[PDB]
Amino acid sequence: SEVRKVDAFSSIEITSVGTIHFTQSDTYSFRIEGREKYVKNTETTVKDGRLLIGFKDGVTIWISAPDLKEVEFTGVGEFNCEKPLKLDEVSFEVKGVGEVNVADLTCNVLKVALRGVGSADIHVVCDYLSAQMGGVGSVTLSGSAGRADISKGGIGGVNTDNLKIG
Repeated sequence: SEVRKVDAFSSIEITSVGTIHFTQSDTYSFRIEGREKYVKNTETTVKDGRLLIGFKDGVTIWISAPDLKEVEFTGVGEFNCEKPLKLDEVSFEVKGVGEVNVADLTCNVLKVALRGVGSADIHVVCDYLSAQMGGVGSVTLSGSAGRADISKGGIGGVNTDNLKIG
């Protein structure tokens, strides 16, 4: 289990392979675990408040930050947040092969785009919710949304059976 010093970030982009566990906290923190050859080949950089996780040339990553605006899952793996999350506007994009699991989100605006292969399973209380599943997989939404704009152009399904409108 390696700890890395990282600059303040409010967005996360992962282009390599790995499981991310996110915790909302006033303290920024980055911890990585796995085989030494994969941990040493995992590059982390913060540019203009965006945390970039990629290859230098499967790890488990624990991240904490007070705010989260964008999650761009360009690579392969999972993005998990099981603890309560209170945000303003947050967007989740699965372009690669990914899985987004958010157990307890409160926000103004939620944006979800499953462009690649995978799934998004989110429990949310929000004012506006936007979801699109153009790829191959499924989006499962539960909780409540004041307004919801949902489309499913791809292969799979969008499940909103337990999502309250209003």
